[PDB]
Amino acid sequence: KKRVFKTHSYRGVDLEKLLEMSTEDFVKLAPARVRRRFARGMTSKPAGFMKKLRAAKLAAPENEKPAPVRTHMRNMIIVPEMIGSVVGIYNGKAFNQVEIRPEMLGHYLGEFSITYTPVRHGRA
Amino acid sequence: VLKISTRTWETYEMRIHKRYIDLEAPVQIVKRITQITIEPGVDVEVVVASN
Amino acid sequence: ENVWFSHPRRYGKGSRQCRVCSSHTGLIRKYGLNICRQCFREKANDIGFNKFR
Amino acid sequence: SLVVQEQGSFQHILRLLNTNVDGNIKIVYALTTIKGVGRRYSNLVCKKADVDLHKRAGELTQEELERIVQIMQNPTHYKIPAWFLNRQNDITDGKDYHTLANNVESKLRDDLERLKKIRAHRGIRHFWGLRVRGQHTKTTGRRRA
Amino acid sequence: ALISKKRKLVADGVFYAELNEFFTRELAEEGYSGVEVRVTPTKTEVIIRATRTQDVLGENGRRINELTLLVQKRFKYA
Amino acid sequence: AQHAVILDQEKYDRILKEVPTYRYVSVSVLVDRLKIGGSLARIALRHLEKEGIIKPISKHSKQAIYTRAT
Amino acid sequence: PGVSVRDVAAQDFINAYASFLQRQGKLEVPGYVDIVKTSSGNEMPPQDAEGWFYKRAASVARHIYMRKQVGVGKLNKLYGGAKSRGVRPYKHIDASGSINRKVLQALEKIGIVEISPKGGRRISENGQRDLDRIAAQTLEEDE
RNA sequence: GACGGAGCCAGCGAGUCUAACCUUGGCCGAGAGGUCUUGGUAAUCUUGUGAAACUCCGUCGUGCUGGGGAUAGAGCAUUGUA
Repeated sequence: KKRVFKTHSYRGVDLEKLLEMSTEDFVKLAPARVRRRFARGMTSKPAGFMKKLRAAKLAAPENEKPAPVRTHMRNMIIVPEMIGSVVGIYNGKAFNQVEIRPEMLGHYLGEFSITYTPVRHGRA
Repeated sequence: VLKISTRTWETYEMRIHKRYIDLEAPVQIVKRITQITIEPGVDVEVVVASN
Repeated sequence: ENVWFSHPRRYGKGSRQCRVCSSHTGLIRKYGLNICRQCFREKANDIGFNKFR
Repeated sequence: SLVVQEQGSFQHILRLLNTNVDGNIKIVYALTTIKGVGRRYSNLVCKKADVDLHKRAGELTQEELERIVQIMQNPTHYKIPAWFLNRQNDITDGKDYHTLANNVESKLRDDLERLKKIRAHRGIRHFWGLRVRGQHTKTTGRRRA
Repeated sequence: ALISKKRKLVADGVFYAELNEFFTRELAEEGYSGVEVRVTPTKTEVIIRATRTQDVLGENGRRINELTLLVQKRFKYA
Repeated sequence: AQHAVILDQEKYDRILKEVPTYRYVSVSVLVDRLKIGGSLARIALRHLEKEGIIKPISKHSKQAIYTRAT
Repeated sequence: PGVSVRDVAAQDFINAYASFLQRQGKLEVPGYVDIVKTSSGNEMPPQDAEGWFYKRAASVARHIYMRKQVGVGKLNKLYGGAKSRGVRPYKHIDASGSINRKVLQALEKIGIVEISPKGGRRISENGQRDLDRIAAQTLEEDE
C-alpha cells in the first residue's frame, strides 16, 4: 500500500491546506454567517484563548491529547488554527473538555456544550 | 391629531395649534411687537424673509 | 480604578430609566417623555397628556 | 391555444429521472412529482429547454424531454444561475449542484449525516425527536410522532 | 433648538412636571400652591404661588438664590 | 384531471355532431358532458367560435355564455 | 377629435403597446428574462415567457404619461403585491428593483421615457408622441 | 378559487440635536440587501404612505390538485459585542 488515505475538505479545501492557511481565508470560504461574524469584530476575539490554546498544544504530553484550554467564548467559530487542540466550553457550569477535530470547522463552540439535562418526563 | 394608547385599556390624545402671520415690516415695530404682549404658554418664532 | 463594572447598557430594556422612578418596565417612549405607564397615568396632567375624549 | 389532431404520439405514463410521471397534464407540474425539481425549478427547466409551456406530458416528443433530463442534473452547465439551486458551495467538493430525485434527499442525508461527524448542537437537537429551528416544543405540534 | 414641535411641547410638559413635583417636595412647609412658567425675553420666570413666601425670599439674598442655583445647575440653565 | 385534458381525435368530431341543440356551452359545459377539461375546453370553445357553431354573448373566463349559431 | 392615452382605457392600450414594442424590437430584455421573478411579492415566473417585458414597458410608459414622475422604488411599490406568508396573512412588499429599473432604462434608450428632475422619470416628447399615436391606433382598431 | 400580468384606491399615523429616525431619488443585485446622495424637526419631505380585499385578461379544471405551505435543507445577506 502507498496511499495515505485522503483528508476531508471543508468546502473544496482539504485539511493540509486548511490548518496552515489563515483565520481569514477560512472565513472567506466559510458561509455568510461566519463571514459576517469575522467581518465585524476585528478586535482580536480569541485573545487569551489562542495563547493558552497554543501553550497547551505545545504542552501536550507527547502526541497525546493537549491540556484543557477553558473559555466562555461559546460564540467562537472553530478555525483551522486550533485543529488538534483541547477546549473547555461552559454551559451554566461544566467545562466540557472537547477535542477540536479537523472536520469541526466553521461552527460555534457553544454548539459543543449542551446547556441542559434534557427533559425526563417521569424517569424516577 | 396625536393619540396616546396607555394601559383594561386606556387612550389619550392631543393640541398643537400652529399658524403663521407674515408681517413684511420694518424692524422697529417688529422688535416692539415681539417685546410687548408676553404671555404664558404661547411659542412665538420670529424668522425672516421667505427663504 | 475598576475595570469590570459594565455590560453594554447602550441598548436593551436596561438602556434607560423612568426620569421619575428608574423604571425599565411600562416606560412610554412615544415623544420621549420616558415615563412608566402607571406614572404616566398619574403625571399625565403635569406633562399635559390629557384625557380629552 | 388550438385544436390539434394528435395521435399515438400521445403516450401515457413514462419514466424520466428514475420515477414514473403521469401523462396528459402540464409538463411543469408533471416534473414536480419528481423529487428535487420544484415548481420554480421545473417551470424554468420547461422554459430554458425551448419547450412550449402550454403542452401536456402527453405531448413532448423525446428530444425536448431528453434535454429536460440533461438540464436537471446539469444546472449551471445550461445557465441556471446558482441562486436558483438548493445546495450552494456544496460541503465537500464545494461546487453548486442541483441534486435530483434519488440524489437530493441523499445529499440532504449527507448534510444531516455530517452533523454526527461534528458533534454540534444541531445534531444533538435533531436526535431527540425535536425541532432544530429553535421554536418552542411546549405547546404546539401535538400530532407529532 | 432643532427640536420637533411635538417633542418640544412634550419636553415642555416634562419640564413643568419636574417643576410641579420638585417644588411640591421642596416648599411644602411654605404651603406651596403652584408653579407657573412664563418665558419672556431675557427671563424665564418660575412663580411660586405659595402661602409663606417670606421663607422663600431668604435673608437679603438667600434660598431663592439657592433654588435658582439648584435649577440652574441641574437643567444647565445660564 | 378526470379525463380528456388531451383531445383524442373522435371527441372534437363528436362535439361538432353534438353541438346542435346546445343552448348552453362554455368551459364548464365542455367539461360536464363527461368530456374535455378546462384547459382545452377553452381550446374547443375558441375553435368552435373560430367558425360558425357557437356564438358568444358574454365576456371573460370564469363566466361565459356561448350558443348555437341559429 | 384629438386623442391622449388618458383618453384611452388602460388595459387594451397596454396590450396593444406590448405588441407594438414587440414589433419595434428595441427591447433591452437584459438576458435574465423569464428566469427572473419580476416582482418580489410573487412566487412563479411569468406565464408567456416571450415577453412580459413589453407588457411591463407598456404599463410603465402609460403610467408615466399619466403622472409627473415615478421612480425605481415607486415602480417597486406599484408592481409589488401581496405574497402569501403561508401560515400568516398577507403583506405588501416592494417589487424587484432591477426589472422595473431595466424597464426605465429600456424606455429611456428608445426615447419613451427620460430621467426626470426632482428625481423619477418624466414622459418624453417622443414618449408622449408614440403613446398618443398608438393610443389613437388602439382606438381606431376598435372604432 | 390558486397563479401571473394588467387597473391601481384610503384614512388613523410616526418621523433624526447636541444624533443616526422616516426614507424619496439614482444605480447594483432575481432577491435579500448594498451603494450614493436628496427632502423632512414635518399642510412643506418620506407620502398622494399608488394598501390589500377589489377590477380586467387568461394559466388551471376538479385532481391531498397548480388547493394548503407543515417539515426540512443549503447559500446569500441584514439587526446586534454575540
